[PDB]
Amino acid sequence: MEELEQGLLMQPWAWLQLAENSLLAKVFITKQGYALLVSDLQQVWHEQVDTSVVSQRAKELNKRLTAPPAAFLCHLDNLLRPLLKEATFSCDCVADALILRVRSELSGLPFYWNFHCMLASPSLVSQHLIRPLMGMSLALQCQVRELATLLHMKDLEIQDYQESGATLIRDRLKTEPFEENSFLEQFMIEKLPEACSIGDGKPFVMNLQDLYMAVTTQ
Amino acid sequence: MEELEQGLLMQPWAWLQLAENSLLAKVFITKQGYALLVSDLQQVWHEQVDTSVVSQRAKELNKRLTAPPAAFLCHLDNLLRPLLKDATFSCDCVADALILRVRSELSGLPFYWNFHCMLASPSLVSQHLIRPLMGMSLALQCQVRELATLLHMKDLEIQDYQESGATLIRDRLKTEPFEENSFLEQFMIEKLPEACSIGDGKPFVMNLQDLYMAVTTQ
Amino acid sequence: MERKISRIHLVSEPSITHFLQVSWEKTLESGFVITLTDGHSAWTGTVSESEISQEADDMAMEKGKYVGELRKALLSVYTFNFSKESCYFFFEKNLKDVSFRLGSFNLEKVENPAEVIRELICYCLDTIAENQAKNEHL
Repeated sequence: MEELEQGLLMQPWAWLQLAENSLLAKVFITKQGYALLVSDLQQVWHEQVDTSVVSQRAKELNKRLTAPPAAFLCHLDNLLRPLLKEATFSCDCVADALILRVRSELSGLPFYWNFHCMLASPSLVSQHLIRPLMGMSLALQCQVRELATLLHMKDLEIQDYQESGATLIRDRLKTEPFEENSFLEQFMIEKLPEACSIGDGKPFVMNLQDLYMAVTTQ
Repeated sequence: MEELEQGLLMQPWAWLQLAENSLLAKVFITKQGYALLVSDLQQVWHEQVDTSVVSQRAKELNKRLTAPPAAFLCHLDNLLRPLLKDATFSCDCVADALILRVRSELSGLPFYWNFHCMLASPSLVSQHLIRPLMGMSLALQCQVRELATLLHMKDLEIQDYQESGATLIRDRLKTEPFEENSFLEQFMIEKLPEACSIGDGKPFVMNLQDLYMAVTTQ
Repeated sequence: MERKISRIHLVSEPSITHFLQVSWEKTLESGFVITLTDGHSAWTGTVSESEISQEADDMAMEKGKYVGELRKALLSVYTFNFSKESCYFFFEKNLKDVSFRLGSFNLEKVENPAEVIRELICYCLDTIAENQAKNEHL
């Protein structure tokens, strides 16, 4: 079991195709296995659950026929294998009830699908799906300062500002040396709406995949 | 709106009085109670209880608590800045419930008070420990990209000023050219794995506290 | 052990100061005897735990300071207020964010008011043996 899910870091994150709200979803490319998570910023459902609590609602639409439980998990992730490697989905935060206000159109013919998940158990929502969730910040938390302060100790040999000339570096894109303190008050004025409304997620996903292929591989 | 939980959200991710591994227990005492979000990144506790409801909640959670209700407000108000509330305390991130008691035995009569953090609903779990964490991931990567645009020519300027005039005499401190794309593989798997010590999301608090002050509105 | 006079000054009546001649028996919560006097009338109280030991078990027995509290409470510091009529000695403990009570010393009174005074005169004798004659020895 652990051998199957330890390789989850094979590929970087894949963005959910909604283009409305910044939602993070994972993709698992492995035969006989999948890993789907719904994070709609109002009720993040972690599908890594058991069959005990789910078996009370998932059988309200079946009378004399049965289907494998793994069919759904080995369907969505299987159809994405030859498709990726206007898709707009809507999930407002106000609607707590599980009546999805989705205006998605893919092929014209509607297909019944929604965020079919019950109440998230406290144990399985945070004890196993956050360590890989924090790996995307590991390329940041241990490297935001490594990229910020790096302009300081590399300025020692650039201290020839007196014995070789009197000019600066470029003075054409030259902004402040981007440091820890530079982004503190910068969040107050410009990134405040981002904290209010995250946006769509495009700067949130593709901009971290370049730092994620070997963030915590070993 | 909702200045209590909003003050919780704008309160930087602060270290509550703890005798164990630091948790995301950013206590924000308001003039009308508090909203306490304690998080070990393995479980979510959202103690959003006002100074009135907490008085009766202690009567059903505290084993023995006969203290003036008016004194409770003054005892709490000193924890507006998460530095001290009463010696030090310790959050108990061992099971599904968290305890903030430090136990001695002298049959004495000091003033003792503890925080009882109940379980957080999955809606609150999403709105406080996935959506905000995704928000700070986006903020950190926004901090990283403006560095990347500042990481390709400044890191080469030192090498450009290395031998061109006043040739180096301290060869022991020489450095190699740095670039963002090179850092994606020259350090991620060679030296990082030996220094890759993460755990259960422990690397979160040392750099996302001063930045977390700028989320005042949301 | 012998009833030793620990003189105390009431905040209610500092003029005629009291004398908590407390014969504590190895503790102050599981058996002790307190003979209180103001120097005039002797409330020699062969007290028990049925009057004070419940003060421990009824008012939040936490984990900070109790033995020292009762120990300093029998010397000259809190609002020592002994009731002459009820033979009951009480005082208020003051500390941070809350002011508890500490002692409910219901110190009985014997018929002899000079018992503690005559004991204090044996005390003037040995206290008198506290400076010059064994100065002369050493």
